[PDB]
Amino acid sequence: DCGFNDLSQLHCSYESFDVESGVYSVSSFEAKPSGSVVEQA
Amino acid sequence: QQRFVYDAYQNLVGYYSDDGNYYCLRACVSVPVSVIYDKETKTHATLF
Amino acid sequence: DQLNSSYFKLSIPTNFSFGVTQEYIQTTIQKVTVDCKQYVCNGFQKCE
Amino acid sequence: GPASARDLICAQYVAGYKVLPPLMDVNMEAAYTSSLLGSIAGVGWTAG
Repeated sequence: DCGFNDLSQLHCSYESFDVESGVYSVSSFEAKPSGSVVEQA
Repeated sequence: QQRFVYDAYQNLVGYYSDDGNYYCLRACVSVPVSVIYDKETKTHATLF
Repeated sequence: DQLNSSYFKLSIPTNFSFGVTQEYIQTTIQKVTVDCKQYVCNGFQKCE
Repeated sequence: GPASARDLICAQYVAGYKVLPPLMDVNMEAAYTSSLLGSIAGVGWTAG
């Protein structure tokens, strides 16, 4: 399952359960909007 | 008076309040994640 | 000038100087890793 | 905030791409050059 931890993301990216070494993976923990400053007219 | 301030990239980098207080606007940071993995161990180390 | 004789003209320096030649060779380049989730999404819920 | 307008380092984080560090640290690289300078003085005495 890709949506669990970075180790799970690494398996999904390579597409192989037996992932090779080399430090390759999905990057950038999505900084989710802590709040929302909707300030329109 | 313009209120909306933009950089050379033209991304919105400033907002002016009605009272005139000005807040810098910076896009949310990446917080990057990488995986250090050894096949023989079958274990991984989270990298930022 | 070449001589039409057994003897040959030789041009040889009577003075010497030392000079430094500076050369740059690039052995490395900046290494960049790019991911779609921060680059293309970073929110929107449906976009994810 | 950005040290300069269109700061490259700040731009990398906003986009989410990350620049990886060089394989060898500057201090270790300085040691390699220092050892080479010592070798230069006596290396050219004989073939091999």
